[PDB]
Amino acid sequence: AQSVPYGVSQIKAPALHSQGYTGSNVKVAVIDSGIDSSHPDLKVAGGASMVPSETPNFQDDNSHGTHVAGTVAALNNSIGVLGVAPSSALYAVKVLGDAGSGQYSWIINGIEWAIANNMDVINMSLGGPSGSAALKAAVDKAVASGVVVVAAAGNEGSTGSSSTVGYPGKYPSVIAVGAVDSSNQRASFSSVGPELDVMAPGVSIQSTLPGNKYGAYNGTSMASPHVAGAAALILSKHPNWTNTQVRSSLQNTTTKLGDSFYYGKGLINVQAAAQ
Repeated sequence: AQSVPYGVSQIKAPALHSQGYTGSNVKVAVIDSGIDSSHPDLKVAGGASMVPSETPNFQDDNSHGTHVAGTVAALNNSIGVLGVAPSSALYAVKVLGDAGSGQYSWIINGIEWAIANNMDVINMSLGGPSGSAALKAAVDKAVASGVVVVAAAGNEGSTGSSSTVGYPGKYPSVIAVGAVDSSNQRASFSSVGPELDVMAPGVSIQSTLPGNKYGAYNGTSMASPHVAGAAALILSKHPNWTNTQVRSSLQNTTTKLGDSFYYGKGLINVQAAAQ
């Protein structure tokens, strides 16, 4: 094998993978239904569950997250696919029960673990319809102490004027992405709103699942793991650049697609706004 998912390939990731930049030094928060330890092409630094039902959380039943985290950084060797930062330290958080949802108390909690546990990169695959001040305190504080968070959203599409963006979404802090294919065109089931801040792939991306193999997800939660990939990896050449900085880094330097409402600002480009 050796195959790589074009997933990134589109953002100029495979690139930096050469110089030596393999997202090393950074820990990434992949808060989701879980990630597999089992998997031959996975390496987990740790984790801790926050909701009492599936309470290792190194067994994932669902694949939302084992898969997400997949695009995050999947072992590089003769095993298949790869991401942005294949050799970052995966932190696996489960705030959901999997094959269902869970409560902001589970969303808010593991995402203060990964921030008050010195996690550099945070990947939040989920979107909520409304959010509180409680969700606004940890997103504001996880962003005020070094962390840079990215969250999903897209699965509600258009509404004319009213925007369809999840929480963490409509707030300033945080950078919510969306899904693109390769045509460099939007996606039907992809969220729009004054908030969209940048855009990545997210459609029929191969990766790894429970059991021992991969499979195909299409959605907007698989896009978020693109950012927070380059994210780890933009902290590669400057283990010492802030949140703020790298914020403008990806955002500062993308490719034009459409209006600041389904398009954001463009696509991910590693070796451009990440230098």
